Amino acid sequence: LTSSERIDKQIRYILDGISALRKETCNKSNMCENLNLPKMAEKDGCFQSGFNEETCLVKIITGLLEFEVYLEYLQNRFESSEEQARAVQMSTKVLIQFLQKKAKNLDAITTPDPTTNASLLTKLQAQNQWLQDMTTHLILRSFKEFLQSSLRALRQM
Amino acid sequence: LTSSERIDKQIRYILDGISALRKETCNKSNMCENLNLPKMAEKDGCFQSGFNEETCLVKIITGLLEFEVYLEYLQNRFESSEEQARAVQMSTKVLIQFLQKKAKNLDAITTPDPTTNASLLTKLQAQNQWLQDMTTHLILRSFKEFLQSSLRALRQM
Repeated sequence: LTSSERIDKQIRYILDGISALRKETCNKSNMCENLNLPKMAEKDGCFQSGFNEETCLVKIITGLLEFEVYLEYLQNRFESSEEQARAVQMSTKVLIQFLQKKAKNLDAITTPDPTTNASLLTKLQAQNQWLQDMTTHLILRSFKEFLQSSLRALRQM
Repeated sequence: LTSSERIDKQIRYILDGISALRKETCNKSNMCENLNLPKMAEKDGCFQSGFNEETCLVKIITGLLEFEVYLEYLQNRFESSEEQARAVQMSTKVLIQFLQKKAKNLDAITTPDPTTNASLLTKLQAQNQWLQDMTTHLILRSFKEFLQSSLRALRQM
C-alpha cells in the first residue's frame, strides 16, 4: 500500500465506524434524516474550483485535530458502544499521523488548547439527554461530511 | 534548515523552556538538586550499545505522546507562568509533528487514552500542595532527561 492508499483506506474505515455509531444513536433518538464544528469552505482549497493541495492538506489536518475533543465527547457518551466510539477516536489519531507524513514538507499545524477542550467537554456533558442526543448526531454528521470531502480532495492530490 | 536540524532546534527550545520552569518551581519548593513517567531503557535502541534507529524513533514519539498528560498537568498547575507551561505543551506537539515526518516510513504509533488521561489529571490535581510540588519537579526532571537522551540519539541517525 502506498502512503496515499493507506490514508484512503483509513478514512473509509473511520466512515464505516461513524456509520455504525450513527445507526445506533439515530435508532434511539430519531433525530436523523452553535457547536462550531470544523467544515470545509471554498477558501480552504479542497474543492475543484480553487483547489490548492497545500492549503487543503493543512485544512484537513487542522480540522481533524479540532474534531478530537468532540470524539472524546462521543467516547464519554456512548455506553454500550463505548468501544466503537473509542476506536473512532484512536483511528482518527492514526489518520492524523499518516497525514503528517504526507505533509512532510509543510509547516507545523496549530493544535487546539487541551484546557479549552476540557471546559467544552464539561459543558457538553452537562446538557440534558435531548440536547446531548442532538450534539451526538450533529458531531457524527459533521465529521462524516468533513471526511467525505477529505477523501474527495485527497484523490485529486 | 533540514528536517533533522529543525527537530534538534525544537528540542533545544523546549529544554530551555523546561529549564525556566524548573528554576521557578525549584526556587519556591526547594525540592531540587509511582508516577510512571516515560524513560529510555537499553531495550529501546536509543543508546550507543544496542542502538537501533527505528525502535528508537518509535520510542521517542511514543514517550513524547505519553508525556502530554503531564504537560497538561503543568499548565493547570503553573499560575504565574501558565503561559510558559502552555508553550512547553504546544511546542512538544510541534516536535511530535516534526518527528512523524521523520518516521514517514514507520508504522502508526499507539497513543494514550484521552479518558484515562483525564482520570490521572484529576488525581494529580487532588493532592496537597507538597505532593503537587514534588509531582511538578519529577515531571520536569524526567521530561528533561527524556529529551536529552532523545537529542543524543537523533544525532546518531
